[PDB]
Amino acid sequence: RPKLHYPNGRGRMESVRWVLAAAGVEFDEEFLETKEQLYKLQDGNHLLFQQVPMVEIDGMKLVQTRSILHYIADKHNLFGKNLKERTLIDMYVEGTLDLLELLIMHPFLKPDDQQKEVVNMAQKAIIRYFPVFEKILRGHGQSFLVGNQLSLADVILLQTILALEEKIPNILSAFPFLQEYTVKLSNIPTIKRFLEPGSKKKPPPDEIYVRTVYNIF
Amino acid sequence: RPKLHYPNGRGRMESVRWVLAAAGVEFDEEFLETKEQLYKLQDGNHLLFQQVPMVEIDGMKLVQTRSILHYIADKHNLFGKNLKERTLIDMYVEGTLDLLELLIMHPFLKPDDQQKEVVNMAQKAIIRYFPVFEKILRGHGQSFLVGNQLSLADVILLQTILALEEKIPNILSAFPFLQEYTVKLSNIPTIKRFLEPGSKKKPPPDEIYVRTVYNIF
Ligand SMILES: N[C@@H](CCC(=O)N[C@@H](CSCc1ccccc1I)C(=O)NCC(=O)O)C(=O)O
Ligand SMILES: N[C@@H](CCC(=O)N[C@@H](CSCc1ccccc1I)C(=O)NCC(=O)O)C(=O)O
Repeated sequence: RPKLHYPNGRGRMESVRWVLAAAGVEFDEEFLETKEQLYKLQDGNHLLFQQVPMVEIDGMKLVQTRSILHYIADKHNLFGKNLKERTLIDMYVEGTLDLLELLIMHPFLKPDDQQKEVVNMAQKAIIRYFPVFEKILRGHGQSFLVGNQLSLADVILLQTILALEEKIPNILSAFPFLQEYTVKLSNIPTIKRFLEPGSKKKPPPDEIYVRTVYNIF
Repeated sequence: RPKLHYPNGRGRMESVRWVLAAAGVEFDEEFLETKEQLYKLQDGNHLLFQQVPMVEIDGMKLVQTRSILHYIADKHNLFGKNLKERTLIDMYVEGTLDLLELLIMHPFLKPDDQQKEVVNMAQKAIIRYFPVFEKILRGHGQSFLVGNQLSLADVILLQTILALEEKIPNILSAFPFLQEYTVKLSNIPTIKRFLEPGSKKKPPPDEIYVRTVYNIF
């Protein structure tokens, strides 16, 4: 059963929770609360590069969010069925992570800038990302971005869209395909559960998480 | 023959040049010089996400540096021989790209901060990265990080180390394994050529490149 090392909050680890959950995998979490716990982790050489996320799985201690995500995907049929697919999924995912980053950085912005930022996510989403996906979907009519099966691309996208909606609730207004897609995906049982109460899905970060992260790093 | 879209300079594209070169692949380049050329590129829908790098290869227009690198690696035996390997290479690479980023951002810093920054790269390299690799190498005695064959991890690492050395010439002083490794790698013929004159290898960015990039973005 995988073990997740990270502070108790979303940050960069959330994607990993999403994927694991979606793949139907149960896992554990070991929260960081202080510099010191981080040191111990570091000290025992558990963090290849001294950072988290780190996830212990299949006897390894993987680090680097993307690397971790690829591993899981590949262990769980979330990476396509061939190079072509794999290639698409990869790109989609990277592009998406670039959008998600805005959300990740958000809480650490200066309150003043926080607002300008939301506007920016809105614009990027609307203009740079949503349209690509909307068209993809519109173009093949399937419920998945790639290969008519769930992929890592769909989870990250789903994760991101929902996160955005938390700040800009109507962000999908003009993306009817994306709206439907979201809906369905969210009805996938593992996902449906993850979205339900008592999942390891984390809440949007608060003043505390923020404080804490600062305290550990 | 691949076609590289990017300004005429290193930026994020350099890794791609390195890999292609190393893999012995010849390619072309289409330089961006103005906002306008970027617009046209964008306008014709050639940039999946409206950004570069974009590389046209095997009939696709790939975007996202990492995604691009994985594609090439996978088309050229630079991604290991199995999941285990692939997994290592992946991590190494991501960690390395995190270091390289410092170099990428450098020129756009405020001159004052530029210096503090160099010191920082030095420290990170010394403390967080070099040691991992040095030990890996020291631990198996091979000339490659993984699988006793060239991998994407070795190229990125090589690229990075050399770039650092351009600013901190003795950065490898305490990494005798890394020094040797570097030397040998640099003697790989494709690499040896890339390093020689008349390669598509780019120079460290100047006031111009800097200016230009700003002008296009
Ligand atoms: N590229 C890596 C980077 C991971 C990383 O940056 N980890 C940091 C925390 S990022 C905190 C952060 C930073 C910027 C924005 C959001 C967030 I959350 C860490 O473990 N640092 C330990 C150390 O350096 O001692 C990844 O995606 O896994
Ligand atoms: N994660 C992507 C991002 C690529 C990217 O940021 N591309 C930018 C230039 S980065 C410029 C930059 C920015 C920060 C530091 C170094 C560098 I070079 C682009 O095409 N922008 C076009 C647009 O947005 O209109 C990658 O690695 O491919």
